[PDB]
This record gives sequence, C-alpha cells and structure tokens, in this order.
Amino acid sequence: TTLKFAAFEGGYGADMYKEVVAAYEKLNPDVKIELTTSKKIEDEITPGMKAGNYPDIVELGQGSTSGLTETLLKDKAIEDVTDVLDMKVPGENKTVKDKLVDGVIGLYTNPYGGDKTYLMPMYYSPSGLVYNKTLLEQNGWKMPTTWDEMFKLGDEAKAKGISLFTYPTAGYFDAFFNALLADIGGDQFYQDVMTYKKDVWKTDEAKEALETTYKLVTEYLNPDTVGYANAQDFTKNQQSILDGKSLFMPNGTWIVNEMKDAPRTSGFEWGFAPVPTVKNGGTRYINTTIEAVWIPAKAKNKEAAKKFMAYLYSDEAASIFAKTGAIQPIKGNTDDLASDMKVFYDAYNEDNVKAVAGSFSATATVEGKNIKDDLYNAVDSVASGKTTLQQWQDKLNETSNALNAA
Ligand SMILES: CC(=O)N[C@@H]1[C@@H](O[C@@H]2O[C@H](CO)[C@H](O)[C@H](O)[C@H]2O[C@@H]2O[C@@H](C)[C@@H](O)[C@@H](O)[C@@H]2O)[C@H](O)[C@@H](CO)O[C@@H]1O
Repeated sequence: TTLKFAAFEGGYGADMYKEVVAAYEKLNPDVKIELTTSKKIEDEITPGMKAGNYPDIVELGQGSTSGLTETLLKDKAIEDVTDVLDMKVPGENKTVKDKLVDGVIGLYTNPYGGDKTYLMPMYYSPSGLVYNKTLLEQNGWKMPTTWDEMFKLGDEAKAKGISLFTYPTAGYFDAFFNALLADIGGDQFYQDVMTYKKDVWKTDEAKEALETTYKLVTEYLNPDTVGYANAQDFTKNQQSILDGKSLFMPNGTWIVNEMKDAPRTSGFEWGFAPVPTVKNGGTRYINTTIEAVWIPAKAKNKEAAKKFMAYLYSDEAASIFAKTGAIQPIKGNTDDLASDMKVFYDAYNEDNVKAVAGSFSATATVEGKNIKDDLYNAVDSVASGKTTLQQWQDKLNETSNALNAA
C-alpha cells in the first residue's frame, strides 16, 4: 500500500514529518508513504485535486491564507474520521481517544458541530503574547493582566522608542480573538460568536473586543507591521521582538524553533503570557492552538491513511515531533518538558488562567462572504486606516447574520 501524505511546513519544521514517516515505515513494512511537505501545500495539492489525484491524508489546519481546509469542509469533501478515535494506535494497544488530552475534541475538530469528527487534532501549543522577558524586567515593567495596564505600558514604552505591539500575520488573531472574546463575554458568548448567533456582533461584549483591538492596532502598533504581515515577511515582525523594537506579539510555541537561527538582544529570554482581559479579577484564557490532520473524501486509501493517522498519537511519533517543540495532544506529553518550552506551558499554572479553543462553525457558507476575512484579515485594513471601527462591526454583523440565515 502506497499512501500520499501532504503536510504543511510551519515553524516546527518539516524534518519531523520525514522522521515520523520513516518511523512508521519501519514499524509497518507493508506501507510506503510519499511525503510532500511545503510552506505552500495548498498550491501543491490543489491542481492534483481538481485533476482527480487526491492525497490520502493531509496535515493542514484551519487558518491558512488559501483556506483550503475550510473550503473542502464547505464542499463536504473531508472524510468522517470519527472512527479514528476508536482505532488501535499502531505500535501500542491503546485507542486514540484513550490517549487524547481533555479539551481538544470540540468545534475545531467537529466543524459542523455534532458528534462527528472531521479534523483530528495536531500539536498542542499554547498561544497568547510572546515577548522578551529580560527587556520587560530591565525597564521595571510587569506583565499586564488588563488592557488598561497594557496601554499604560504602551505609553511608557512609547516614550522609550518601543512600539507596544506587532503581529506576524493578521491570521494570528484567531488565537488572540479566541482569548479576548472569551475574556470579555465568557464561554457561552464565545460559542455564540463561533456559531453566528444573530446580532452577536452588536452586543456590548463583541463591541468591546473590537474597540480594544482597534485601539491596539491603530495607536500602539509597530509601524512596519502591516507591510510585513504576509507569508513571506511575517518573521520580520517577529524579529522586532528579538530586537527590542516591539514588546508583544500574539504567537505560539513554534516561535522558538522558527527563530532558532536569529540574532537577538543580549540576555534575551523568551517570555509568554495570556492575552490581558478587560476587568480586574477576570479569567484570562490561553488558546490551545492545534492544527489538523484529515483525509479527503476522494482519497483512494482511506483505511491505510486512518491507520497511519492513528500512529501520529503514538509515543514514538510524539517523541519525534517534540524535538522542535511540537507537542502532540496526548496525555503526559507535557511531563518532562524541554526547558525552552517551560515558560510557555507554565502560564497554565497562573491563578485564574484557563484554556480556550475552537474555530468558526462550518455548518453554513455564503458566496462572496468570509467571516475569517472580516474578523482576522480586516485587522490589516483597520491598522492601515482603511476601515473604521463602525465599519468593522457592521461588516462582521452583516456576514455573521448572513451565515446565520443559511
Ligand atoms: C505565516 C505562517 O505560515 N505561519 C505558520 C503558522 O500559521 C499561522 O498560525 C497562526 C496561529 O495563530 C494563525 O492560524 C495564522 O493564521 C497562521 O498563518 C496562516 O498560515 C499559513 C498557511 C499562511 O498562509 C499564512 O499567510 C496564514 O496567515 C503555524 O501555526 C506555525 C506552526 O506550524 O508555523 C508557521 O509559523
């Protein structure tokens, strides 16, 4: 059996997929895997798909620029892999679900919101705000827990010639908004946004999420941010953190390996912290950032791909992924963490800090509309002065209500 496997090359690198594929072929001598890894995995497989040649299994989460996963989800072109949760992990005698940590099978994995899983969870990386711990301590600053403190810090930093905030690409606001929305309104309000409850963007809580972000990207943003907020130059904005020209950026644990070969200010130490909330004593949420592994409905070897998918939750697979910081969402995989990951996961141990996860529902779609463009990509426009706060809200409410109608 020959499996065609396409995987996204992100901050964790592609060598881990080469080694994992090699390790599966050593365990399972009857399976050969043709692995394709690429930073542009959409452009690789989409021509073959529209020509009839589909890969058997794809590693690509929600949130890409092309939105390939969401598109195939809209065309009902992604195989139901709920039975993968019950499969025996190759090399072991445990089921996939026996090994999964809590709070990783949800709206992201069940984009139609039922009991059917279509995107199996990949990785397990906390997202929040990444900064230089040493730079903050050198200036006598403490990590803000509220946005009032965050903007007062922005003023203090601005007086020293340091921008408060930057971001790699606008897409990185999926984790940011997941935290900020849940911080302000709570869990039910969060699910309501993700599932397009009518007029949810007209609520005071959704307006406050937009006002806070509007103030951030229009008054406390590194001036070079939007010009570099693309797939080719996103690391430039990330470098401004290592250079000390920007304090904070929304990011996840892949940043450590992704910026492994980069210069940085003397004494640089990674800092990690939840996005601040708006109210004293409010819960702060860290985003469980996962990507997805999935099988197209047109795949020709679904059964062999499912068995290989189960192997991605094995101890062997987890130890290979872990070398670059990619922590598979299996139990105990945060025990015995590498030192460079401790600052990130230790944020879960802070008082009144919990987890948030999920993405937008795929149960409805409207031609010409894209809620992820209206919420995430619209930051670039808002930061550029092309979109007012009222225009931002009106667009989100219109798109969300339209999606509600379907
Ligand atoms: C620029 C890039 O590819 N970065 C990836 C990173 O993808 C981003 O992950 C964050 C998580 O908050 C957001 O989902 C963001 O939208 C992602 O960026 C998109 O992904 C790719 C496909 C690209 O088209 C971008 O233009 C999009 O903005 C990965 O999470 C990370 C780990 O694999 O590696 C890279 O850094």
